[PDB]
Amino acid sequence: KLINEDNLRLDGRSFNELRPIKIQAGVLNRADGSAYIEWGGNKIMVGVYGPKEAYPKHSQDIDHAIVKARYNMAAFSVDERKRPGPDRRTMEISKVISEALSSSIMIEQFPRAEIDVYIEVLQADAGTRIAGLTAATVALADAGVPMRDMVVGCTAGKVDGHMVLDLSKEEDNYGEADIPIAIMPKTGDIVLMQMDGDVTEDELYQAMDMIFEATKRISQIQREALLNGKRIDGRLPDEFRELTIIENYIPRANGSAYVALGNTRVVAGVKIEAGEPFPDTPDQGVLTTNVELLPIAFPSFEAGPPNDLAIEVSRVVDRGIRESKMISPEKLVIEQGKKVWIVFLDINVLDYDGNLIDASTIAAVAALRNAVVPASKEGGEDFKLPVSSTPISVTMVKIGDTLVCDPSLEEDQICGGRITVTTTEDGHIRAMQKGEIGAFTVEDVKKAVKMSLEVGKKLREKY
Repeated sequence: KLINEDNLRLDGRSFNELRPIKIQAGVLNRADGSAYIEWGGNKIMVGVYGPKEAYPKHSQDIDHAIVKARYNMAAFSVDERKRPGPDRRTMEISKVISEALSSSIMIEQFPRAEIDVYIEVLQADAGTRIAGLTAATVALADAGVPMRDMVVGCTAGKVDGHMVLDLSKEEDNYGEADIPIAIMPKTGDIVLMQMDGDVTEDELYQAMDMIFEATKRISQIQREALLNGKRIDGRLPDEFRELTIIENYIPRANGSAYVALGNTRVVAGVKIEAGEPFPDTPDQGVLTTNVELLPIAFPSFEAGPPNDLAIEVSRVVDRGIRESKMISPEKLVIEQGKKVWIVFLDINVLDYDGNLIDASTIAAVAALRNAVVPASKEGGEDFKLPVSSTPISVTMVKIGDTLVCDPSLEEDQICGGRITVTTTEDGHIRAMQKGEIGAFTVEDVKKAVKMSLEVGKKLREKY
């Protein structure tokens, strides 16, 4: 019925209680280093190769080594058989774990080198990315790769009003929030952080403290496993660039919006069509998001162009729309369990001048407000698509000692490390995403949360 009954969880744990965690180094013969980890229902093998010369020589870098973490899921690792090979989700995980490890590995010691980290999840519970990352640290040590700290992390979240630790798959699927965080323990700087769902500033700060406390026991399992006042433009730090929104830019779609954010220009388009719902969720419609980093937008684009970035943007934008519950996907049922409304949100980037995530969010929100779902084709009165909230994403980076928001492209590259905080008009936080190589202090993340709430308020009323 409920996930907690006696203040006791469906598997019997207290609120801040870890699942069983085991770690086992050296298990593999070929890998320079390796680690096997069991974390609740998670079984993950990690192998480490390198450092070695970078292949292909295209990707090579003369300053430092490149950390190529690859996250792969066995076909038999999830509920239903899944086709082998990467998908959008495993590439984003591979990117976000690569970036984290790039902060702890001493990449500068190995110019032109590559360090391969292979994360093979054999059976997945929830929190696989953090278990993989926690075991990668042990694998890298098992291989003798030099590091300046040992990355470790944990999840937390909200389940039936309670903040809990190390969520299960069911708590992830049906709970109110999920918050993966990895840190460098010596300093406590955050090298991985994401957040899905619905949470208050106070709840987010509590979940963080629970995670930070949890890593003390987890860092120990790792060790014993081895023992065996203005910007360059006029803008102030809280100031966005000029915006121009043009709704119904593509009248032949169901909804759309052209957005310019400074010199960053995207147009979002919404195509709503009848389709078959999920066999899991039969009384909910579908929202699928995609953001195209068109070669037209940047000179370097079609070098790389990177898809990693385009996939990351698409997920962070989708996450904000989804977790804000903007769409109200229950009102989009045509024939319960046979026909629902598929809401395609496609965003084409035509000009890139920084802050693609926020510009895309603004476009998405605006385009979803020309709602006009065509109900007249499957019966009907054409009705406006229910809009229940206004999620604003705010993206933030650190220039020197001062946090700014809406970075230009110039600011976007000067400092490694960005953080996106999406909020709704109730002052709840719905999604977060730490990006790029670089760490943030807890204070930075706290200032980020406050700044994003403040400037999102201003944003929402002005547009």
